[PDB]
Amino acid sequence: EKQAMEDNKSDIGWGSQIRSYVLDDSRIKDLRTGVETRNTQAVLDGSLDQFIEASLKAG
Amino acid sequence: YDSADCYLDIQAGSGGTEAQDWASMLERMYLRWAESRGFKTEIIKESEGEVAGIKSVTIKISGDYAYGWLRTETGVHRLVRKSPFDSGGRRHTSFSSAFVYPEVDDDIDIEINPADLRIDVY
RNA sequence: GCUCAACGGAUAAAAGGUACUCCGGGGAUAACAGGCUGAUACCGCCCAAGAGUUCAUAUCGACGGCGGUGUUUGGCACCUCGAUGUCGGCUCAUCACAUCCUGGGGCUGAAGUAGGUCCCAAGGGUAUGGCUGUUCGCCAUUUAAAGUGGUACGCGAGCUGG
RNA sequence: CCUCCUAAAGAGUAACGGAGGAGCACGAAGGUUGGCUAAUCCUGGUCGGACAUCAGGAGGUUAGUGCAAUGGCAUAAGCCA
RNA sequence: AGCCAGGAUGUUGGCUUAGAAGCAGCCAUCAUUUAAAGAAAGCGUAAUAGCUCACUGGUCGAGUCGGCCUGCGCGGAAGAU
RNA sequence: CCGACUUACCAACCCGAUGCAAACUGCGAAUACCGGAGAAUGUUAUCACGGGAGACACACGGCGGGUGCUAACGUCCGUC
RNA sequence: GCGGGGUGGAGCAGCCUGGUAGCUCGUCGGGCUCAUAACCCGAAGGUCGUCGGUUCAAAUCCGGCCCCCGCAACCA
RNA sequence: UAAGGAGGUAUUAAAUGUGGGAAUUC
RNA sequence: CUUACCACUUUGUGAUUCAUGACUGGGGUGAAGUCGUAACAAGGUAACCGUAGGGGAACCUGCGGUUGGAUCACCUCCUUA
RNA sequence: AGGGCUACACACGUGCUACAAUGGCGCAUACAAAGAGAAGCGACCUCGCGAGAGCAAGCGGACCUCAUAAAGUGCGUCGUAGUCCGGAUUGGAGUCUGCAACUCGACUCCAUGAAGUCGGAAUCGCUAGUAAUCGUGGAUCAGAAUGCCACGGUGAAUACGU
RNA sequence: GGCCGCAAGGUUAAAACUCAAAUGAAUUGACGGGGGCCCGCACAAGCGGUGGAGCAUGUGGUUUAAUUCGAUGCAACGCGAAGAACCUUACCUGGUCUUGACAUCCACGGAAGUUUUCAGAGAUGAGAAUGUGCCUUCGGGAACCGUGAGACAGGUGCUGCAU
RNA sequence: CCCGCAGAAGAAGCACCGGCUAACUCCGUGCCAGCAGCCGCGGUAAUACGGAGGGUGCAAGCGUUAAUCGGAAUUACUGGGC
Ligand SMILES: [K+]
Ligand SMILES: [K+]
Ligand SMILES: [K+]
Ligand SMILES: [K+]
Ligand SMILES: [K+]
Ligand SMILES: [K+]
Ligand SMILES: [K+]
Ligand SMILES: [K+]
Ligand SMILES: [K+]
Ligand SMILES: [K+]
Ligand SMILES: [K+]
Ligand SMILES: [K+]
Ligand SMILES: [K+]
Ligand SMILES: [K+]
Ligand SMILES: [K+]
Ligand SMILES: [K+]
Ligand SMILES: [K+]
Ligand SMILES: [K+]
Ligand SMILES: [K+]
Ligand SMILES: [K+]
Ligand SMILES: [K+]
Ligand SMILES: [K+]
Ligand SMILES: [K+]
Ligand SMILES: [K+]
Ligand SMILES: [K+]
Ligand SMILES: [K+]
Ligand SMILES: [K+]
Ligand SMILES: [K+]
Ligand SMILES: [K+]
Ligand SMILES: [K+]
Ligand SMILES: [Mg+2]
Ligand SMILES: [Mg+2]
Ligand SMILES: [Mg+2]
Ligand SMILES: [Mg+2]
Ligand SMILES: [Mg+2]
Ligand SMILES: [Mg+2]
Ligand SMILES: [Mg+2]
Ligand SMILES: [Mg+2]
Ligand SMILES: [Mg+2]
Ligand SMILES: [Mg+2]
Ligand SMILES: [Mg+2]
Ligand SMILES: [Mg+2]
Ligand SMILES: [Mg+2]
Ligand SMILES: [Mg+2]
Ligand SMILES: [Mg+2]
Ligand SMILES: [Mg+2]
Ligand SMILES: [Mg+2]
Ligand SMILES: [Mg+2]
Ligand SMILES: [Mg+2]
Ligand SMILES: [Mg+2]
Ligand SMILES: [Mg+2]
Ligand SMILES: [Mg+2]
Ligand SMILES: [Mg+2]
Ligand SMILES: [Mg+2]
Ligand SMILES: [Mg+2]
Ligand SMILES: [Mg+2]
Ligand SMILES: [Mg+2]
Ligand SMILES: [Mg+2]
Ligand SMILES: [Mg+2]
Ligand SMILES: [Mg+2]
Ligand SMILES: [Mg+2]
Ligand SMILES: [Mg+2]
Ligand SMILES: [Mg+2]
Ligand SMILES: [Mg+2]
Ligand SMILES: [Mg+2]
Ligand SMILES: [Mg+2]
Ligand SMILES: [Mg+2]
Ligand SMILES: [Mg+2]
Ligand SMILES: [Mg+2]
Ligand SMILES: [Mg+2]
Ligand SMILES: [Mg+2]
Ligand SMILES: [Mg+2]
Ligand SMILES: [Mg+2]
Ligand SMILES: [Mg+2]
Ligand SMILES: [Mg+2]
Ligand SMILES: [Mg+2]
Ligand SMILES: [Mg+2]
Ligand SMILES: [Mg+2]
Ligand SMILES: [Mg+2]
Ligand SMILES: [Mg+2]
Ligand SMILES: [Mg+2]
Ligand SMILES: [Mg+2]
Ligand SMILES: [Mg+2]
Ligand SMILES: [Mg+2]
Ligand SMILES: [Mg+2]
Ligand SMILES: [Mg+2]
Ligand SMILES: [Mg+2]
Ligand SMILES: [Mg+2]
Ligand SMILES: [Mg+2]
Ligand SMILES: [Mg+2]
Ligand SMILES: [Mg+2]
Ligand SMILES: [Mg+2]
Ligand SMILES: [Mg+2]
Repeated sequence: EKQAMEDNKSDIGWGSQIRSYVLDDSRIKDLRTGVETRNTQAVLDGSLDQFIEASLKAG
Repeated sequence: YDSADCYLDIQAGSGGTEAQDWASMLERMYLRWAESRGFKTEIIKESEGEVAGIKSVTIKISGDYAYGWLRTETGVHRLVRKSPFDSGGRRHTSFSSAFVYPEVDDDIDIEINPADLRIDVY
């Protein structure tokens, strides 16, 4: 079971992103839900509730 | 298993040293979010990058529906910023992976039912 | 003046091998088989928490309890050490029933087919091969079925000798 | 070698039975005379506290015996001179 | 004992449940109609239903009930010439 | 610094009630053992000294026990 | 059956002979460096497997229990 | 001043640096 | 009818080629990993070539060879013109 | 409007003040430069231990005010101690500005009296009126400098050499 | 694979796959634990410090409702700030407004004002007195207050890697 | 093959536009989606992706793929080098 999960885990590299934190453009965007924010500092400080609630509501 | 406690594993990826620094940033972010939610966190294991950041970290999160709240963060997080580890200050892209899995209950040991065994002596 | 402590102290002074072996003895004493026993082993039964959608008892049955057999591994050391040859195979068997098939029945969570489980029943029947010295076992392919046992774990003054 | 049980109210009594110790110590830890009495707890009290020393109370040998256990020990066998 | 009647009401007591009506439970478990009729003892229904039954009346007309002590028996109880 | 409440709860000493013990005893027999006296009975049955031994593998049964499985025609004691 | 062990995060001492925990790495803080390592200067961290006993006092002595090691396990 | 010969000089230490860089050009 | 030749067909033993095979050798590749730092400067022991030995690895060492290696300043003393 | 920007296990940079006797304290007494001033500088005098208060000159200033420079010098004391060194912290009582000093102002008085006895590895500035040390003024500014900018006093050591 | 060798190996000699380069000489720089010559508180020669203490101040980190935002090798860290109790302030909590705190335009009213009252923490809302002027073809108009629209205002919001 | 009839009536698409290579802008997009013969393009101001407008080249065809030669003097006999 664990090995199947390890093979299921996408590699940590280009094209496997589900959340993009671009600090130059000052934009953070979740690829799955489309939720986008400009307060990168707050998100890095822990304001993940927007993304998490969006993902849960999407289900 | 949404109600159960969870484990969060953060691993650096393609960025290298920048990826490890980004992994440390993600660790700080998730710890702060857990504090905000009131969950309790502990560091089971950690491997720090030699130059900076962390190569990997395993954190235990305990709370009400902790796995339910954290399970959607599993995946790879892409970071784009002028790498502080590039002499030219170029805009590089680094990747870090967060994986969340529930805390499995310990299995009850089951004694072998003797009616399930055949014994031969010879 | 002795840890002569193996402490009524063999000598001041001493370890091993023998499957190359040998003698005198012992069934006073072990290995096989018999005997006593039955912890263990195998087979039953008692109570009934529970499993079984409901429902303890169709089928199972926890926590505990009571027996039977001799039937494994044992315990003992009664017989045999002026000798009771031993694993498996082969040939030939004979008995028990705790019945594998065929026969008869009860209940079924038995529509039929096909089963499950218990009771009665021992007349007859109850594989050939691959591997291994094998017993056992696994495997291949059959069969109505490929029973479980006792018989010095039947049988070397019948054979074999891996 | 010593102590207890097994050992069946005299002695003794076995097992590869159940439990422990000894192979010393002391010129005082011996003799005698005189004297004295414990553990433990409670209350109060500088440092001082769970536990030092001091005072009182309760208690009555539950202490102690140079070292195991048993039997003894207040007339003390215990403690001091 | 049989045997004949009966064997009601609020009310399916509510909840939790998928449904729960006496009869999965949880959970209260009362009063009313009275001769008596359980918020049910069992069977039974997916649930009801249904079948009983406890209770009680009426005909028949002498025993009937189930514990205690005790004697003797029965099952449990299968082996190899 | 004080401290306040409450308890899924757990509880020393003490008090009341109930058991247990080879290595527990504020109790305690029957027997057995030692000693004294007396009768009857017994071929002195008693003791001492000397001559000659044998035997020191026991078995089962009863009772009291250790061990074992409150197994063994088991094993080890005591006694007949 | 007979021997050993179990101590900062790791590997080893300290036990014997009771009074006291050490070494090396590792960790943490400050330096050096553009930065990391190396290097330098400082710190911290084990109530000693687990219970029990013995002792005025136990890492130490004794006894269980747990884990780990060795050996032995024969004639048969 | 030029040429030739000889002798002395001297650092022990110093590993590493991921992955997104040309408008200035008729 | 018979003999000769001979097609199909049969047997044995080789060759070659294709596919396949537990396992195994190296090769190439990679927007990050781990161990070093071998070369490029005299790359911090010049490098490289043939050969041999050794070593986690780049490599090291010996023997011979090549230049497709950097530097060659400065002080003192002596002699001659 | 109220709160935060002032938080506080901790790490670093830059500063001030010290650890004393080449000094602390008390008394007395010399020598500057530069600058600010009208919702300003504010004399004097009086009151207050003091910060300050009341009254009130002068000055848009080489005129008046801020505004005695301090180190120094003379005398006395302290006599080497955590001190008559240090002045953190804290308690009480006040002043001023300002609507308003709780969070969170400065200053004064009385009490208090911490660390600190010259600082590891390491590291900084300076070549002459410089370093070191001693005072003074300014902007910002209602109030709020150890910071900044500027001004004077005293006033060194050393540079062989690459 | 062949041939040669005792071996080490020699010799002969491919392919698949992969890349868009690999390479030679020279040029300008940059670099060297290459050379030479100079210089600088770079050493050397000194003097006084910092790192230890207390306090001040900035930072980081942490904390917080917020601890506003920036600077962050030398060349950030008593830096923007030549001076945060309120204001500042850009932050937070709460209370409030929506052509609007700050402008222009249009329409419509009202001199400007001044004084009050009440309620509210204040913003503000409601009310009451008091002036009603100045240019002025009694057309007025506009210094100034409101009200109603909508073009607009407004942002110390992001990008110093567009300037 | 010729004559007559009717009405513009029945008849235009494909590729491409960064350079090579004729033809450029807006919007969407944001190292994604995608493009790509080579060089390359896309990571939030794309003449290179996709749509649109405009344009260029061909045309009842236009592109892509496959194949040969050419360019390739890149096997050089013509006609190369060490
Ligand atoms: K002996
Ligand atoms: K021997
Ligand atoms: K032999
Ligand atoms: K039995
Ligand atoms: K038997
Ligand atoms: K024999
Ligand atoms: K049958
Ligand atoms: K049947
Ligand atoms: K039969
Ligand atoms: K076998
Ligand atoms: K048989
Ligand atoms: K036999
Ligand atoms: K025979
Ligand atoms: K006894
Ligand atoms: K005495
Ligand atoms: K005699
Ligand atoms: K006996
Ligand atoms: K080399
Ligand atoms: K070289
Ligand atoms: K190795
Ligand atoms: K300062
Ligand atoms: K204040
Ligand atoms: K003092
Ligand atoms: K210092
Ligand atoms: K001021
Ligand atoms: K050779
Ligand atoms: K400092
Ligand atoms: K600029
Ligand atoms: K866009
Ligand atoms: K030619
Ligand atoms: Mg003896
Ligand atoms: Mg013999
Ligand atoms: Mg015998
Ligand atoms: Mg036997
Ligand atoms: Mg037997
Ligand atoms: Mg015997
Ligand atoms: Mg016999
Ligand atoms: Mg004979
Ligand atoms: Mg039968
Ligand atoms: Mg028969
Ligand atoms: Mg017949
Ligand atoms: Mg077989
Ligand atoms: Mg065979
Ligand atoms: Mg048998
Ligand atoms: Mg047999
Ligand atoms: Mg046999
Ligand atoms: Mg025979
Ligand atoms: Mg043989
Ligand atoms: Mg006795
Ligand atoms: Mg007796
Ligand atoms: Mg005897
Ligand atoms: Mg005896
Ligand atoms: Mg005495
Ligand atoms: Mg006396
Ligand atoms: Mg019977
Ligand atoms: Mg004897
Ligand atoms: Mg004997
Ligand atoms: Mg005997
Ligand atoms: Mg017996
Ligand atoms: Mg016997
Ligand atoms: Mg100790
Ligand atoms: Mg490395
Ligand atoms: Mg690089
Ligand atoms: Mg190198
Ligand atoms: Mg080299
Ligand atoms: Mg070597
Ligand atoms: Mg040559
Ligand atoms: Mg070459
Ligand atoms: Mg405000
Ligand atoms: Mg601040
Ligand atoms: Mg001023
Ligand atoms: Mg001193
Ligand atoms: Mg003082
Ligand atoms: Mg001190
Ligand atoms: Mg100079
Ligand atoms: Mg000064
Ligand atoms: Mg070859
Ligand atoms: Mg110097
Ligand atoms: Mg300091
Ligand atoms: Mg800040
Ligand atoms: Mg900004
Ligand atoms: Mg400064
Ligand atoms: Mg404020
Ligand atoms: Mg608000
Ligand atoms: Mg810039
Ligand atoms: Mg063109
Ligand atoms: Mg295209
Ligand atoms: Mg762009
Ligand atoms: Mg665009
Ligand atoms: Mg396009
Ligand atoms: Mg083609
Ligand atoms: Mg050609
Ligand atoms: Mg050529």
